[PDB]
Amino acid sequence: MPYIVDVYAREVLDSRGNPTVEVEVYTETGAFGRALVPSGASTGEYEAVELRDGDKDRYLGKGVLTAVNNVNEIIAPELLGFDVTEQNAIDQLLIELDGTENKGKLGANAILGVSMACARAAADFLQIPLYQYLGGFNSKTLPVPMMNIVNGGEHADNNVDIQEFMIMPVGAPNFREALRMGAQIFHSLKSVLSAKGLNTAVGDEGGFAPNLGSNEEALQTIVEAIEKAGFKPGEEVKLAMDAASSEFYNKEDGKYHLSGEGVVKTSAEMVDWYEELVSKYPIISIEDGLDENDWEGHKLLTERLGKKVQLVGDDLFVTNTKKLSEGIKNGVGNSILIKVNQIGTLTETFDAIEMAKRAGYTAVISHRSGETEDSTIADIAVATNAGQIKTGAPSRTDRVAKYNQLLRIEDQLAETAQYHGINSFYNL
Amino acid sequence: MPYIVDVYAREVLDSRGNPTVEVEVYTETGAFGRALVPSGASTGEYEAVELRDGDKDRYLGKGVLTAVNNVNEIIAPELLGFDVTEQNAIDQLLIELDGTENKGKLGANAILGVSMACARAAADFLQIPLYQYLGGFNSKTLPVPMMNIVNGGEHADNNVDIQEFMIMPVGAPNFREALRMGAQIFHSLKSVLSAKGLNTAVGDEGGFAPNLGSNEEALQTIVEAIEKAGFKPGEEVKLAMDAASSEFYNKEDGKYHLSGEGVVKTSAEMVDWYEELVSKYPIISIEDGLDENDWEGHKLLTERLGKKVQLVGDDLFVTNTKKLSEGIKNGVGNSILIKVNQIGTLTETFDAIEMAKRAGYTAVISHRSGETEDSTIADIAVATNAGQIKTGAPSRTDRVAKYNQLLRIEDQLAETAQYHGINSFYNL
Amino acid sequence: VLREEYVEGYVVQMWRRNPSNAPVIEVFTEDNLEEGIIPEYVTANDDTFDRIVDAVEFGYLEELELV
Amino acid sequence: VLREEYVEGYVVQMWRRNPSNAPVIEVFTEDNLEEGIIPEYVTANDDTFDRIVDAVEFGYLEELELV
Ligand SMILES: [Mg+2]
Ligand SMILES: [Mg+2]
Repeated sequence: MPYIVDVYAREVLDSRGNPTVEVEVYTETGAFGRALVPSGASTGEYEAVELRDGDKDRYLGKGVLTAVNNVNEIIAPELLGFDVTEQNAIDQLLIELDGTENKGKLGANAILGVSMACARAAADFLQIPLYQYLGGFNSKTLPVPMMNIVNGGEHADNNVDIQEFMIMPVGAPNFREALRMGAQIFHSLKSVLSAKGLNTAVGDEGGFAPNLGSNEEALQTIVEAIEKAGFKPGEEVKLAMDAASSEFYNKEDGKYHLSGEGVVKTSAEMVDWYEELVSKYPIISIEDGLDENDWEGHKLLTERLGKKVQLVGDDLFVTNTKKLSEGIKNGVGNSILIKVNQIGTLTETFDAIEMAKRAGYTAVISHRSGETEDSTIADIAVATNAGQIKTGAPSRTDRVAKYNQLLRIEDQLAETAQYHGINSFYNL
Repeated sequence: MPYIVDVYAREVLDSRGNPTVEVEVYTETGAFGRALVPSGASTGEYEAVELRDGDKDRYLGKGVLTAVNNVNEIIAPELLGFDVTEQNAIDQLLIELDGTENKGKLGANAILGVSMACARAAADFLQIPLYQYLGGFNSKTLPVPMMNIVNGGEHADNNVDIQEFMIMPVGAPNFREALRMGAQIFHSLKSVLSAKGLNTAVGDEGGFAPNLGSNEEALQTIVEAIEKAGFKPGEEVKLAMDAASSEFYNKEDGKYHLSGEGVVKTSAEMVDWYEELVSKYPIISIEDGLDENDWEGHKLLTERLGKKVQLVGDDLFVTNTKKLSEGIKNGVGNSILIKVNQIGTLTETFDAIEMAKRAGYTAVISHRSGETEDSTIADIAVATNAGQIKTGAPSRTDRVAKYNQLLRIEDQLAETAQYHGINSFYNL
Repeated sequence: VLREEYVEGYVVQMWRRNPSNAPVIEVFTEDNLEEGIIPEYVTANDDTFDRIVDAVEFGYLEELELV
Repeated sequence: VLREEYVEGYVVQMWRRNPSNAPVIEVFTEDNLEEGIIPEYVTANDDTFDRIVDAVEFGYLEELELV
């Protein structure tokens, strides 16, 4: 009965004025879906690459014609008269139309837009909410927001070598208090940085970017702001890092060049530095602590700390049906990094989360550092019981669209909505 | 819109002539649910006990009046005008009506009947299949049947000390071939046992019960039947055991009395015996290998074999919100045993499977050795991706109702239905 | 007829030979003793007949629902 | 009036004192400069005003949706 009659993509402008692609799916009965095609970055080679025009004269390589023609003239004639409540058949049909492994024929963005519009239309046809269409009836556990607070490294001009510092409010009863706590910690940190006499302007992903001297100064300032906000660190507010150690790894000699501290550390001294930082400050998660071509040091790191600090890895578990299952076998790291708009459909996302739940890992919903978003990721973070979402975005009107979409789920689950808190750290 | 107007339980007779209790739930729009109240055993003390009349003059303690009055006069006046597509609110309301921990006020069977009738009515109202109401859209992976083949110990009069031997066809492409393989292995074993000149009558849970001499003779005969059926053991057809070591454990001295072999083994010799049986025969699962009061030997067993043989444990992880989380912390065994009609509602089942998926364990859907069934367990085994179901039943007309209910799911998932096979042994 | 062989809810009645003709095996239920289902044998020997008997027990043929 | 303090999509306008009266803080959007939302302060100092300003940035008040 709910057969698809029209799949149609168009070009609209965002708040930034950049052109975005918008996929719509009509039915016979009048159900309606709508999803945004991402326009992000195409880093990596062993995963699904995103396809733009690449025209630097047209928005620095974010062209839309080759992304909208592939939807209107190839994908659309193969989806007439097809039933819309059959998500797995559509996700197999789109991959068979693509043909290659890295989705390089249609782009990994044009497939994801259709495969979420055809899942927002089926939730409109059945008159159930989208987090119950994707996840059953017992999908009621909102994730823990990872909220970028201080930038450094490539994103700023300062002597901070770690790229991103994050806070993770785990001592809150429900999601709304977990968001209010972060809203107060940002004000306390702006007060502290204005007391020191620094720049308090909002940087890239929402965090600040002051002129600091070392990593230890930043970890002093953030913990001092958490204490002045009124909360106890290590019990209610944890921290996290995104080290981005590939940026200061010199390949020719295999030594890490910490430009902030001016000290060249070898691959056995970085783990000794991370042990000191975990022993002094309440870090609970480290992202890309060592380069992915440093197996002799990475196997050391995953057992010196891997029982009390979460260690995620993106290119170590790069999103493919063969390469993500490679680092599972030798057992390095204890958490993987689900990136939805680099992974393809909605079937491969829920298989890649399940294969990480089996092998004892922990999924962290994330995104590449320049993509836009959409608002369906807040339903995938509830329906899969992922546990941690990374609420960063390149602009404020996408960040607030993450926040409101996760707050309009708790208001439907009124007497029922759980929250992880510290129970997401089961393997620590 | 779909408000409940009538909850009503009655008494009907099965194929055995025993009285069974049948719960029905009506709606306003005309949706309809129907579930069977179990009438099993109440073993254990730290879990939810089932409540009958206990009258030995009325079907040896399977009375129905105290199970149908609790539904018709207590549970039913609290569920008028309530919305039927809200499963979590109903499962919290029933526990608040119960009050105690072991469900001993209403019985753990009268709550489960209502909490599955109110989930088969909601799947009828939304016009979706029941394995997608409970599990999302990506619930497509049928479990591996564990099929009881040779009984021993308490269930028969022979010198076999292990209670139940099982076969697990893991080399099949889909579920229908996995059932056909077992259908041929039973014929080959009946041929072998008739060649030896033994009794080939069907025993308790569906398996045979011949007059054998030792455990090694049974493990020779089953492997010889697998080879004569045409299949390769260890690659396509595994085995399993249910040791039931509590039956021959003498408590006063702490020594195991193997009455079959006539040898009294201590707690360090049983693990040496299990290593020999795993090294000679393709056992992949051992159930209750040591008694639950033998921690000094059980901690030995869970590391001598726990990386290549699944070790389930029922009373070690007895179904409660506190006691099932006790054996997780010290880390004994690597699989738990979900028993649905001893655990209560449908919310606590899907939480107890999720807490086992987090801590690296493996769920095995099972049942107490004397309960009847219902046919909704075949939808819980698909919707949770449990992986192993135990298709035994006290009578044939319940066993075939398990088989047909798992075969009418593969015929709806026609081009989509997965199968575990050997991929369910991820922690080995 | 040949080897009626009453089983639980069914009968597996190999026919009469209908002279100079190969016999066939059919599975009937308790009523309706004239419909017949062919269980896709290859030879209809005694061993094939025993295979069909032990397949009606345990409750799986590929040809009938077997309630 | 006192400290208009233009922010991105809103204005946080503490009123005039309306002499011998405690001032109040209200959050208006760009249009509709006469409706006003009370953000549930306790004192309406300068520090409370800066708290409301830094709460309109980062996009969470408990009183308004903040599109
Ligand atoms: Mg991180
Ligand atoms: Mg990132």
